Amino acid sequence: MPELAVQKVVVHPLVLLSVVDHFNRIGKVGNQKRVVGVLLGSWQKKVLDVSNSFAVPFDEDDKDDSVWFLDHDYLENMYGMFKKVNARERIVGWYHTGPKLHKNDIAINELMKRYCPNSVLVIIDVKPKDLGLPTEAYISVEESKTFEHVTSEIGAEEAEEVGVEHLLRITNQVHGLKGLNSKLLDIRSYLEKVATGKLPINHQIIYQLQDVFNLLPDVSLQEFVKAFYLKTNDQMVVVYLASLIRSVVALHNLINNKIANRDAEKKEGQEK
Amino acid sequence: STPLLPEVEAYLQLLVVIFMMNSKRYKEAQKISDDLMQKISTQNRRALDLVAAKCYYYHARVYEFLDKLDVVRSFLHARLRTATLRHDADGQATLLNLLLRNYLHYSLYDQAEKLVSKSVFPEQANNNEWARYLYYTGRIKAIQLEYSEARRTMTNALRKAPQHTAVGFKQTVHKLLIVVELLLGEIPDRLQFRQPSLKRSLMPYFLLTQAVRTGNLAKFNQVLDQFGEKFQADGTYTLIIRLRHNVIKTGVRMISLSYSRISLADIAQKLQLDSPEDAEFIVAKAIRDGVIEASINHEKGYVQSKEMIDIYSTREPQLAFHQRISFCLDIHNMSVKA
Repeated sequence: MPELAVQKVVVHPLVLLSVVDHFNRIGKVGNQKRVVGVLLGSWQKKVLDVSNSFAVPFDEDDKDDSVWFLDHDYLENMYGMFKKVNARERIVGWYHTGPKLHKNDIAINELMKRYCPNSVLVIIDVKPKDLGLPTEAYISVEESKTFEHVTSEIGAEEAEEVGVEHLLRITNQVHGLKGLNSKLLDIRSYLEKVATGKLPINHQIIYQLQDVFNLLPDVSLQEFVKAFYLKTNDQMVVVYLASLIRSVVALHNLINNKIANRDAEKKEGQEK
Repeated sequence: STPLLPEVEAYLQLLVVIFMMNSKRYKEAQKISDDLMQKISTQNRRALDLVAAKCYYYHARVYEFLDKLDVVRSFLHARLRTATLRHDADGQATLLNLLLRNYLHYSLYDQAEKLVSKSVFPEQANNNEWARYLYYTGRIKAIQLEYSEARRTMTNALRKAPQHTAVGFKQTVHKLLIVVELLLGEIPDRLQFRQPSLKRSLMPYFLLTQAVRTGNLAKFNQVLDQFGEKFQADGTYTLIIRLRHNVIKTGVRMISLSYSRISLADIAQKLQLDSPEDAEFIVAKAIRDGVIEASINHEKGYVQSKEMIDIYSTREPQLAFHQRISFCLDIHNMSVKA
């Protein structure tokens, strides 16, 4: 089944491409700035549907994280024109490129908060971090800075979907290993850090691992599984029995076809 | 092609005619065949569309009865060389079948091992065109005691061939087929057996099969004495001895009851009929073997065994599903082939 959540974000494919285009066109890139914009869209009962976006200019200092420049007024006037075009376009959130977070992320957030308590922050990188979905969404309010593993899926309107198409187990398994490796890197990292007296001293991180191990996996290993297994083969044995029968049934329908083809050919003179 | 065919056919007609019109015995027409056989010798690679087995074939059948015309081997051996292997394959393959027969009847099946090794070398033919190949092939394997393998080959032989000369050929295959069930020790139902072969002929095999199913030795000996002849006739004698073992082996198997103890005494009473008093020794062999398994105390005069209620709870059906799917699947691919 697909993953769903309390709040949910749907981000349109149109939106994503727009960021790709913004990064190359503004031509400011090659200074390695944050490419930031405001996201617009359609929201209802508890669904963010990101219907629209627009880029915002920004210039930040390249030797100070306290000194950055952004204009509010630009947001009102442009918003005003959008309201005039389509009134089904509310302020949902904003976007930042990532792939790392800033202190300053907190600073763009305070502003969007005012306009609506819920401001989604989407971390979008074209440059492929992940070979599944390379876009991840968080929703943040400060305590400190929170995050949320809110689903991201690509819904669409009728027009949007056709355009996409104009332009144009095994998958599971590659991803599965991937995930293992990401955690693996983190442990090696943790060991290093602890060795060299670096901030990690988080209780949570040890706590999650311990429980996880107790359970064990069952697509490998037998160690914890063996008692469960005894039941398991018996159920599988039955599914297979069913499968057998149906293969004969299929085979039979193929015989009917052949006999008919044979008859037809034979009487004709024979020609395929 | 158009001129070739009448000349050969005249030769061919010549041979039909001489049998009991220019003979009165099956050793006088032969003199006439031998001079005509020259023709085959003469054209080498100027042809490949031929049949050339017949002359040699008529000569040859007679040696199979128990007569002396063993000269013929020399002749077939030369022919396998004349065809290169890479040239004139289909005709070579037919010849190899007739040589293989001659050898099978009389002595050393070992020379067939080799023949088989030849048989799989680059050909432009197939060895399943005349089922007779399978029949010979089966006896070889039978001796060696692969009951299963012989079964496959024989059964494939029965497919796509009888509906004419079903008369003689089904009877020979059918007699061996029955024997193989006895040898394997797994014997099917009595209903089935009736309809194969000629009914009169079916009868000696049936008496034998029934005795083996009862699993009692004395009846097996009495019937066997009457039917010395069949084994002799066939040219496969070794079977007569081999079957003796099988009765006893079925008999222990037959007697499988249920309970954590069966008295040793009980087994011994049933067993008394099979063998005078060689009972425990047989039983021990059987348990050890792993066909059945048990613990015996002669001390407490009981046999203790394992219980089973756990069938269908372990891999034995898993093997079955896999084997069964496969049969259906080959034909499903096959229908598409057309």
